Amino acid sequence: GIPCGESCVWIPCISSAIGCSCKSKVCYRN
Repeated sequence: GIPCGESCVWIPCISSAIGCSCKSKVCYRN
């Protein structure tokens, strides 16, 4: 539920591997 800080506006988040999901061009985690 909390944004990981990384945005997937054009390119997917690199730190997504920690459990981040792309939402509204922003990667969130829990």
